[PDB]
Amino acid sequence: TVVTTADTSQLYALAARHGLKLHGPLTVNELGLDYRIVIATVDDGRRWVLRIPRRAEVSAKVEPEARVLAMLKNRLPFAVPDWRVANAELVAYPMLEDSTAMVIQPGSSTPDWVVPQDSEVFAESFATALAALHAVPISAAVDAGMLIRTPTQARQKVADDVDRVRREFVVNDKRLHRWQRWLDDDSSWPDFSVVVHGDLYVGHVLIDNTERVSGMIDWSEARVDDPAIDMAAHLMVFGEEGLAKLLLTYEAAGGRVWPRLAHHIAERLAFGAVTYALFALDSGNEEYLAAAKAQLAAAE
Ligand SMILES: CC[C@H]1OC(=O)[C@H](C)[C@@H](O[C@H]2C[C@@](C)(OC)[C@@H](O)[C@H](C)O2)[C@H](C)[C@@H](O[C@@H]2O[C@H](C)C[C@H](N(C)C)[C@H]2O)[C@](C)(O)C[C@@H](C)C(=O)[C@H](C)[C@@H](O)[C@]1(C)O
Ligand SMILES: Nc1nc2c(ncn2[C@@H]2O[C@H](CO)[C@@H](O)[C@H]2O)c(=O)[nH]1
Repeated sequence: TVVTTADTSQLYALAARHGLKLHGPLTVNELGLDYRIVIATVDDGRRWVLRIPRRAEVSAKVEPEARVLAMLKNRLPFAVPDWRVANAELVAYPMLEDSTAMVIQPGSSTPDWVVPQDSEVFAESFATALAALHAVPISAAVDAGMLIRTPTQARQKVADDVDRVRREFVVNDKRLHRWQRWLDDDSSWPDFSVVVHGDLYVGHVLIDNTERVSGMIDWSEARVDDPAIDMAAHLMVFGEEGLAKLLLTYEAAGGRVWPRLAHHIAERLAFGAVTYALFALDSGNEEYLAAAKAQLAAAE
């Protein structure tokens, strides 16, 4: 006998309760704070992703996300997870076998690989894919019960997040002033909202062998909100040059822009410190909290 991390008997029983018969290789990621993620082979010869909520508060999020994905399926020219099982104890979908646009070993802080800066096919297809997502009608989001933020509500959410961090943490004065100046800078903020992915970066984008965007995964943060939310990570990973190329093609593909969009994206990226700190706080994880506190106290 050999000790293995996966509990095959419990996983089999769980899947079988939802009409899936596990048979063959599987792999387990337990590093998620909210879900256990298993990639398992099923008797259809196919690999499936089992997204297993850990606790009642996580399970509560399954039904609304399922409605989002069901709405998005026909309205995007790329693949999203097809949640053929979606309930409080299990989400399961056939694996989208195309690679993520970055590869990282679980637990590692350094990727093995990220789609290259000079991949024009990736850059271009990510820009058009993003324009397509942001073109999903608001009416479809409303009909699917999505979280909707008007421009005023979008700005209020950012203000609320900043204020929550200010209450719970001690923040570098210049950082605080940056965020406040941003919140007060009317010209930075868009006069419309769009359907956003909400957690979009190379690790949640799938690409085919040619590096063309073919899918997006991990839609739990999707909502109607500020478009720049989905562009901050592109600026981090690909720099100002990558951002410039993105904005030209996004606009050419029909994406709605505004004159200070590039500036706003950079402020959104800086606001990632707030997002991280609140994630750390809500996680209860002391290592994440240690990192957040150190970042917040530090000068940018
Ligand atoms: C390049 C490759 C690296 O990716 C990033 O830099 C991108 C660009 C971050 O997004 C950036 C940009 C942005 C906008 O998110 C896309 C911003 O919100 C976050 C804070 O930082 C990611 C993804 C962050 O995750 C996000 O952290 C959120 C607190 C919660 C969110 N999710 C579970 C809800 C989650 O995905 C976060 C913190 O870096 C993940 C930890 C694990 C890492 O340190 C890992 C190792 C990363 O360094 C990375 C994978 O190697
Ligand atoms: N290539 C691929 N990776 C996935 C899929 N679903 C989940 N993942 C991986 O598992 C993580 C948690 O959902 C993701 O961030 C990816 O690394 C999928 O359908 N295709």
